[PDB]
Amino acid sequence: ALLRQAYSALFRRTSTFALTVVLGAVLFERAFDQGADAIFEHLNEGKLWKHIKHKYEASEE
Amino acid sequence: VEHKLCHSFQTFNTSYSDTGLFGFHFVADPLSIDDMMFCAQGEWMRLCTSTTESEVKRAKNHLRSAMVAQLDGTTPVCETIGSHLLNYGRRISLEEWDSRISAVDARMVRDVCSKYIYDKCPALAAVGPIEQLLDYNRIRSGMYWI
Amino acid sequence: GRLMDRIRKWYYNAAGFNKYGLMRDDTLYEDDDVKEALKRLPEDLYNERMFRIKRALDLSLKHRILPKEQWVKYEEDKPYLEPYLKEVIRERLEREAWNKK
Amino acid sequence: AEPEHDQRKRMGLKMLLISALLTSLLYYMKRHKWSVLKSRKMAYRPPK
Amino acid sequence: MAPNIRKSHPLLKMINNSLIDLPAPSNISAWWNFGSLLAVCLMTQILTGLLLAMHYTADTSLAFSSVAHTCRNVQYGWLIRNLHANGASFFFICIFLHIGRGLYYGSYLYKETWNTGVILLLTLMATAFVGYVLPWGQMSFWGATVITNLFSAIPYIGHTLVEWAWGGFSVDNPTLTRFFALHFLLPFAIAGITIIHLTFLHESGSNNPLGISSDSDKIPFHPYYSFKDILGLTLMLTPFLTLALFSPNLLGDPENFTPANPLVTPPHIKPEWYFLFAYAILRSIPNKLGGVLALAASVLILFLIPFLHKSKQRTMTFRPLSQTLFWLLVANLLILTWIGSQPVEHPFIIIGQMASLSYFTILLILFPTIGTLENKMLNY
Ligand code: HEM
Ligand code: HEM
Ligand SMILES: C/C=C(C)/C=C/C=C/[C@H](OC)[C@@H](C)[C@@H](OC)[C@@H](C)CCc1oc2c(O)c(OC)cc(OC)c2c(=O)c1C
Repeated sequence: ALLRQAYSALFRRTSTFALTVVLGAVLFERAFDQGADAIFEHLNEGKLWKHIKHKYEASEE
Repeated sequence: VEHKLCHSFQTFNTSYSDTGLFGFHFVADPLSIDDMMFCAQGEWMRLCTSTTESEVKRAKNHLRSAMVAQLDGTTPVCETIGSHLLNYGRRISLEEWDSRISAVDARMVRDVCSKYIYDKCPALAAVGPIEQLLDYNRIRSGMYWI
Repeated sequence: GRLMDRIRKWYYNAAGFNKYGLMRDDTLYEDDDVKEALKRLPEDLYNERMFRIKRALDLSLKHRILPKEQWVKYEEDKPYLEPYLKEVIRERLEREAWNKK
Repeated sequence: AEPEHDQRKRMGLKMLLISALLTSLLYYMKRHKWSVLKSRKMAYRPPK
Repeated sequence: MAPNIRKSHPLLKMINNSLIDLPAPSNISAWWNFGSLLAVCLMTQILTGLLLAMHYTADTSLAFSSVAHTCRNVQYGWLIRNLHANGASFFFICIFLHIGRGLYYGSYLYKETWNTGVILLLTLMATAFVGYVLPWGQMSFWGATVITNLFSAIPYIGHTLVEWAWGGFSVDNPTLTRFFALHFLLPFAIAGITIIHLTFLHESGSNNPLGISSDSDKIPFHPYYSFKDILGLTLMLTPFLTLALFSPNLLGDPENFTPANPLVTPPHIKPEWYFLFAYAILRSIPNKLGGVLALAASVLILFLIPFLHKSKQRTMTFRPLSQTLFWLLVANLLILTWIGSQPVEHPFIIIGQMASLSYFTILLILFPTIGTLENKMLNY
């Protein structure tokens, strides 16, 4: 059971609770930022310098 | 004593067939209830966190005595027996009880008290001019850290 | 013409404090006079008033009221303090004007 | 007139997402704690 | 001696008696977070403010282009700016509701707690005034030119009182500098007074919806109201950011994107929204002095409410009549505001003059009257 397994191992000891939040935020940051940027970028395909880029970035001369 | 906390306070582990009521009861002036409770719940916490070898060594010796003093005369003994068979199954001799006690040490007390006291939602009973002590939430929070 | 009566009886249901099970007097704002009045209340009529409030509060915090059945009915509202208060005021007014003499 | 524009909105997104989650999370906690007072029950039992 | 540090320590004892063991009514509603939120605004203006001041350049020739520079060149400066600016608005929002509450639940009976409030409000208004003049845009300028001029209405000391304000004989650099210095300082004065506001309050505990002794059921500020503040924190914090992340300039006049011109008062000049209502009142009294005076009392009247309380009961919770009046008054402002945003012509002008007549009367006459009437209907 995860809730038990979780409460018992992480949320119980006020000292481990922290490590959980820290280590957690850490993961949370990465995943979030990645998807976020993704959700955005996609909602704007072909309009960002990330898309236009190639037409001039090492293409002419 | 130092801060004239309570008129009295007492520990207790009322046991039952299938359950139990481990806790404490104190009686004090309307205006200290809080500080008191506070120190108390603290002790519990300290129990589940920093009980020392010297602390248990004594308790043990204290417990042994009551253990004996419960068997002081006829009625007392008979009671113990009447209740030993009825609840524990057979009769638990003092020689036995004693082993079980010389067994217990720090680590154990910690683990055990933690086992039953740490971060558990407790039962509260208040009677009289209790304005000063308040919010279960707060009392609850007094169940962890320590 | 019951006009006046028919009206008070209205505004009463209008204020609707009775939905909290509070008495008219229960709502009075506690000023220096009332304060004294309340101190004169017989112990029963007092602990009672209090509970009525501690109940009203409990409601107001839950965002609820009493089931219509337990609402206070206009004609049954007990002006438990009105008279006490009045006297208080009277006493004062006498002390007050007597110090102008 | 406002180069930032894009990032302004990209953030706006993230902001909304965290704010959706965070607001929600705290609502629970606000209630959780208040439950004590919401569920509460009392009665006047004068003595006889 | 004492057991738990939290109560003995000279400093914790304070954090304690005002954030943790503080006695709060069990029933205070949403309309009770506005105090704390107001705080948060203050904290957010001072923070963002120091930051903006780190890049501002109080000086006519550069004041504009410094802000511009601060938004374009300074890392996240734009975000700072935006936040500071809408913060202002959100500040006023929070404050107007904070006042609302006070009015409808007669918290104004805590006189001192209240009077200081007015003071705070007044200051905020002043503070926010100078703040705006800083960017030195068209509005910045002309607003500076009007608001200050208001004092030219006072006889004798008047024409002089302005002199100081501007530091010159017309709104020029000297003004801009001292105004910046002023704007920089003022916020702090508020912070201070707030400390007082809260003190006078703590003498009585907080009021509460029903308007009856709450001593029969109080609750430790923590965790109850503490958690409740954080929620209310994120809640407001949302539209604020939303507003400032997706439509920064929504609440803001764009005519202020045109550097001040001491020679051309924009044809369509209308005050920051949070001032509109007053703007209106003054605009309806066609007389320098009257206009000014109308405005004065338009806000100064707050100080009176405490004496214009007649109901035997404290809050309007049980006074349907008063209530209806109250809301009418809310809407009365909501109107006055509209008018402000509308040119000086017909119908607008007359509609205005009325609402203003409206305003004052609800406060000076109907309220105390519907109030008395009210107690006779309950029979007191
Ligand atoms: C920087 C200024 C201000 C801040 C940040 C502030 C803060 C507070 C705080 C924290 C509270 C307690 C929480 C609450 O009841 O909302 C409070 C209460 C109060 N404030 Fe303010 N306030 C401000 C402005 C004002 C103004 C302008 C008025 C109106 C003149 C005012 C009137 C009151 C009153 C009457 C109370 C009592 C509330 C009650 O009945 O519980 N405040 N204020
Ligand atoms: C009471 C809180 C404050 C209010 C009400 C407030 C309001 C304002 C306003 C309305 C502006 C004009 C912004 C715009 O162009 O839209 C402004 C500008 C400014 N404020 Fe504040 N301010 C406050 C506190 C502070 C603080 C704490 C400082 C520093 C002591 C500060 C520094 C500045 C600076 C440098 C500007 C110029 C840059 C800009 O225009 O954004 N402000 N302020
Ligand atoms: C250095 C400090 C000094 C001299 C003190 C300043 C004192 C003034 C008050 O502060 C409390 C003031 C902010 C407050 O008055 C009660 C406001 C409601 C006044 C609102 C106001 O705004 C205007 C405005 O913004 C404009 O610009 C776009 C233009 C304006 O007309 C052309 C006005 C205007 O006609 C009024 C009445």
